[PDB]
Amino acid sequence: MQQYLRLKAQHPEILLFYRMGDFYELFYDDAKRASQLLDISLTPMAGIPYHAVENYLAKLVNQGESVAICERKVVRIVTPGTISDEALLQERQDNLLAAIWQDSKGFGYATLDISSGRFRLSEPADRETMAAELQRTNPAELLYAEDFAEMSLIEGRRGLRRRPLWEFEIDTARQQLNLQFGTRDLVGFGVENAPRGLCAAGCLLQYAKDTQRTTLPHIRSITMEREQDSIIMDAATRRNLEITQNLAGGAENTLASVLDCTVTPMGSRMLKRWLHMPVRDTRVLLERQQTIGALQDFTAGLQPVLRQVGDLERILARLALRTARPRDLARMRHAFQQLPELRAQLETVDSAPVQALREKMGEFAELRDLLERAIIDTPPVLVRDGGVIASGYNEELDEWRALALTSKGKALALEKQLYEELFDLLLPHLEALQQSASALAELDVLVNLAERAYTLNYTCPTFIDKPGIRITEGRHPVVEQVLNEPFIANPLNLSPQRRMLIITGPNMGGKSTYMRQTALIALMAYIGSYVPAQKVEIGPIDRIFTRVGAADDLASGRSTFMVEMTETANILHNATEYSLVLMDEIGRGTSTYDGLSLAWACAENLANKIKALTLFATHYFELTQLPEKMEGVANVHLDALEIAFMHSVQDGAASKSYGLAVAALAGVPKEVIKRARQKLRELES
Amino acid sequence: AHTPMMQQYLRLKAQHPEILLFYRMGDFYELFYDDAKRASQLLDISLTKRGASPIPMAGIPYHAVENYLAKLVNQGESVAICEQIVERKVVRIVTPGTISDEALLQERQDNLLAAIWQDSKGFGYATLDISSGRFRLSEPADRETMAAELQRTNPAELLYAEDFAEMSLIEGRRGLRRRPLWEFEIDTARQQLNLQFGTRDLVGFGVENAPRGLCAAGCLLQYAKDTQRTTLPHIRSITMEREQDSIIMDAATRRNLEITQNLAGGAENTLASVLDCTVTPMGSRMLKRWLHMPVRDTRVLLERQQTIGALQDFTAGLQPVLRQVGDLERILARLALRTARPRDLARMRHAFQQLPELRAQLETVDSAPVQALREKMGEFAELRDLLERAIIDTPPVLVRDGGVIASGYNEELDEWRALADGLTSKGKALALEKQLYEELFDLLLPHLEALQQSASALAELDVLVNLAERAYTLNYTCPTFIDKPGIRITEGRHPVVEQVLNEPFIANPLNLSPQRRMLIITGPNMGGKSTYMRQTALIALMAYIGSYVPAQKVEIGPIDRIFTRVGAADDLASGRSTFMVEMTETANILHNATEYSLVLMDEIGRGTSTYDGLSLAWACAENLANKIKALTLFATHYFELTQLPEKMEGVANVHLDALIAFMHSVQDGAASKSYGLAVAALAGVPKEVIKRARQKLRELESIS
Ligand SMILES: Nc1ncnc2c1ncn2[C@@H]1O[C@H](COP(=O)(O)OP(=O)(O)OP(=O)(O)O)[C@@H](O)[C@H]1O
Ligand SMILES: Nc1ncnc2c1ncn2[C@@H]1O[C@H](COP(=O)(O)OP(=O)(O)O)[C@@H](O)[C@H]1O
Ligand SMILES: [Mg+2]
Ligand SMILES: [Mg+2]
Repeated sequence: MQQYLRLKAQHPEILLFYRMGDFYELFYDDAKRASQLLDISLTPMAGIPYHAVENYLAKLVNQGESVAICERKVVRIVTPGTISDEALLQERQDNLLAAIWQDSKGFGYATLDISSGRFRLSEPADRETMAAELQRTNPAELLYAEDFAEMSLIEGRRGLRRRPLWEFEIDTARQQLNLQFGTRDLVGFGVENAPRGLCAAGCLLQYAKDTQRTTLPHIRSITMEREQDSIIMDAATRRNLEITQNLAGGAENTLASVLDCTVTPMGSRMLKRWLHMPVRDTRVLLERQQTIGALQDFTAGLQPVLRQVGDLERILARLALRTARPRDLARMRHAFQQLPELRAQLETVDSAPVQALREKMGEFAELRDLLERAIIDTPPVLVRDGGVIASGYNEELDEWRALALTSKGKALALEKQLYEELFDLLLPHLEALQQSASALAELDVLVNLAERAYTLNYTCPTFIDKPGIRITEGRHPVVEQVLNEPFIANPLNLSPQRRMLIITGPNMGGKSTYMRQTALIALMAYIGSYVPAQKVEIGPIDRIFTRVGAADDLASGRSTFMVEMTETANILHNATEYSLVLMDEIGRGTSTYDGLSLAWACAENLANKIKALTLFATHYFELTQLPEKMEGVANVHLDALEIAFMHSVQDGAASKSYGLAVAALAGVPKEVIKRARQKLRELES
Repeated sequence: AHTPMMQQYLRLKAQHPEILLFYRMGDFYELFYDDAKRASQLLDISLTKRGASPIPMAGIPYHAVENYLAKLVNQGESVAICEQIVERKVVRIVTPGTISDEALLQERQDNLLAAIWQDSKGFGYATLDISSGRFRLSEPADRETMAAELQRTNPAELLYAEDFAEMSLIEGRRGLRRRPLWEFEIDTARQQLNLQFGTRDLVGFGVENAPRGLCAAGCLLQYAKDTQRTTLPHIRSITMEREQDSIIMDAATRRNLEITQNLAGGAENTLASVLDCTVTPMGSRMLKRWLHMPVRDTRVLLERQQTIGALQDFTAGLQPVLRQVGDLERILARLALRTARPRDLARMRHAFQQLPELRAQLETVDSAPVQALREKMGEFAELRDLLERAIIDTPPVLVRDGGVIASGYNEELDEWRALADGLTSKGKALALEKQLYEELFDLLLPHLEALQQSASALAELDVLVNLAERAYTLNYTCPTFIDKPGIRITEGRHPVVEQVLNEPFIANPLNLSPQRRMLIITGPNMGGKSTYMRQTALIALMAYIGSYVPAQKVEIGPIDRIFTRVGAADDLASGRSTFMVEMTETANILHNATEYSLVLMDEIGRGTSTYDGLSLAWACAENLANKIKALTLFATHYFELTQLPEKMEGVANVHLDALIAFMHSVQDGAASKSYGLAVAALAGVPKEVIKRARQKLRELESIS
């Protein structure tokens, strides 16, 4: 098997499936590794059946192992982060391939999603910023330089690939990006000025082309992300707020669950991206609020029609690579048929953004006519053994079928030839189809947000020039849905005159909920959707900081005081007058004298020098003295009556938080409580 | 009104009112009317319409049916599949609780179908595994006990009474099915179980005495029988479970110890990750079950400890041969239900070939338990012989069109295959092949009782060989048992932290006795106090599973229950603040504690005003030592608590120390300072902030 060895030499570290007869067979060391990973029988030869190759590949991709498929040439390389096929891919989640580079100046980062074609680059300078980017992106595959100095960040990620220095060279990168984009200058894209990002991008493009083994028609643009453009949240802040996953790792009880009712899969993925990155620019937000208001009345008619369209973004990418299935094309014909009705309903409503969206969608009538002649309504799964081309598209194919094994073979050859030509006719308009899919996806997200607003009484928010937040009748999006009992509503007022509020309250009195609600409303205003309150006035916000969830991590090697203290440090170092900080009790883990001393100091610094908008929850009642000392801090108290909880914020400072009464509600035995009351009376005495 | 074919669909739908029906027409499975609309939303499929007396139609192809079924099962939706015999009958119902097919199932996880029945006397519960054949019964009288049992079992599908009072426990669970009261009947249940297990009385099983359990079990067996649509040969026994037999762990305790999943829901950094590297899938699941339930009886543990010692030398030879056997338990269940694919029969031939070599290595080793495991496994040479003649080494995936039968298993099939090689002959060859495949199922069925026993032994051997290899690599030692409850540990190391820490791990000894039941542990922050308390619990659970333990020598007294109160969390859904979640856990310990139990408590009184927290802790400690009299480890940062041992009998103070550089050594005495500000500086708090904090602490102490 010298031929296997020579091909293996080309790809030494990647498992190779060699197609012999009807099976793909690994050999030698690869067979041993495969038998352990896929539980196959190690006869050294290990075999995978041709029909179920996708199922096995899915297991290897989850593991992170690259596979090379050989039909002799290697047609393609399948890797985590570079997969276009439906079975490996996830309906409501996306795969990102990333490259990281380190220079003396700083870090360079690039991310490409193969199916959407979205290419983004950035240059994080601090070590901390790179970590936050790595977490939000969650790249499936990371390509890194051999000399990377800090390998602490890269080791956790799955599918790491080590890269040689020559690939990251800047001069080759500028030339390569220019050829694919087709622009002599990257100045129009805006990526020409920053060298480190371009180096990472050149490597990513080179690797992607190598794995795909074909031209990439879909990628036509590159973009740069900057800190001024979006609100910044550290990974700890993101997890505590539970935007897409709860603290225990589950889908339910999340802001996404309340707001995601989208009919199409592409809408769902897009909503999550919008939720993760709040957009600071007021102009895009104003257009979004207006489109939502216009379509609120017509939402019911549009939701059934949109569902039929389905996800087209993925289908277009498969068409670009010429791997599209017969079923994929048929789903597209159905989507085109839905486009005329959508346009008619959209024409009646009159608003400038909505009309533009209607124009972007298009009708593509000529293409639909071609598909209706070209494809049968029920399509056989395999083109290789299928009657996918319908009768009447081609006179010759019909003649061969009527003549009907030479006739069958000729017909089969003709059918495949016609199928390939079909890709060619559809290719000239591929940019137009790609533009439409983006427009339809935006519509689904916007219609869904409108329906939710009507059902749950949401209200549009108003932006202001100075940074401040004012709310009337505020209701938490998640807790209100969960509690059967009526959710009491709490107002909020924050201004440069009153930046900080110290919330002191009885246990189980609603203090944590009030703080989580304020942050969640601000994230919603900046995604441009409606806010659950009677009136919202919101200023500019650069960053959101949350210190609400307490845990100690063994993998981190950190105790609970340590995890809490690390988070306080990030806030003190990176806070800005624009950012909003909400924090829970400080020094809970350690002894009382130390905890009070540390908390008084952190609060004084945040009010006096950082000047950020802040909400502070304290069980230490000495801290209520601090608002008197410093301007810009005020006291607000949640209230409860004995025990029954009012759940309503009032001005003033709470005293005598009750723990023993809460313990009785918990079920602690009465005799234990009786001794405790006696002990407490002694301690106070 | 409707067309005649449409009428036939309507009649079948009438039989099954609330479950989606896949009607197979031509090469596609089609759903109609309301079913089509629901399927299109759930399976993301098109909703075309065909016109007859405006019919909604949704279609899925035959090849992708398996992929589609998986999506519905994970969702929790039952599907009924109908194939035309002309008349059509529902061949099977696929439901979340019972799955026999490989794709829907997970290799290292198992599916439990459960029934809960409620009566004034007490709750009744039963659980059935469709693949293992394991049937278990229970009667947990307390509401708390039922909830903990439900969490450990985690049933995929739960069947409940229409009038069940405690709907909340049922709420929050996937797959709930409401059931009519007539099915949960005691007199009928006794008759049904007796027919299935072949016993006139249930006394031998020991389930005859329990009335509530019998009713729940009767509903489960009947439901399983209908969904499958065939006799279930594999279930052969029902076993009562009792509180005395196994150590009892509350649901919060299992999460804090992180035996199989971490606080954030991930496999990494768990005791199972450190202790599990088992070659076979069946072994991995068995170890997880053993880890969840620790066996109180000393005699079973002693047989296990001996086996681990005997095979430590021979583990390297045994590990490769075991991997080749792989999973046979699941393959056996499919053979019993007659749903097995041609590949599964070929996989079986491979495992039988591995049994002879394994026996030779085992024979030389001379230990009484080891010899017993070897005899149970058997060789099964005859089964291997017929399988080898029957199947080609490479087997085509589909029986319907296949060369799966090898030449010579049947002379007649060979004659047809040759004639076809030389449609009518090909069809006859295919028809004969299907008949032969069914006959092969019949030949293997009589030996099913033996094969099931063999599979259990191989799974047991694999857990044991893996435990022995791990013991040599990480230097584990066997523990010893004493009649009076007590804990004696020398040079103990936490299993998980030591593996993940690059630096060397300091080792700490421990002594707990009836004379000194409660130890109060006080130390500086980042000083190792929490790791030590977790270390004691993990060694105890490992001793009771019979594995070697990570310490130089361990002496252990009997323990009825383990209580863990560590970690801080709040549940927005259950509407409890952190202080309440902690207090609910403390209340469970005070109410259910016994002298034999072990209590580990971490920082009780956090999350509330200091005076209140201290008072609650003083009372909880005093009550536990004076009345409950259980072994207690109490981590704390309140230094008033250290004065208590002088006041009461059985209480001692032990302190971890650090000079900040952390020594990490446990020594007798009480530690005065927690050193919080210095730990903050290590974290990265800005120096100016630390300097202000130091000034404040000095001011507070000076005033006092
Ligand atoms: N015996 C030991 N040898 C080496 N390292 C140890 C030892 N004990 C603990 N450590 C390390 O020290 C760290 C202390 O963790 P742990 O959470 O137990 O401290 P702690 O006392 O709980 O701190 P805090 O009270 O501030 O939460 C752990 O991450 C562990 O890795
Ligand atoms: N405004 C409110 N109206 C109704 N229920 C509320 C309100 N605020 C909080 N709750 C409920 O009270 C519980 C306790 O509030 P929480 O803030 O968690 O306690 P704590 O203030 O001690 O942190 C929450 O789980 C929530 O379900
Ligand atoms: Mg809270
Ligand atoms: Mg701790």
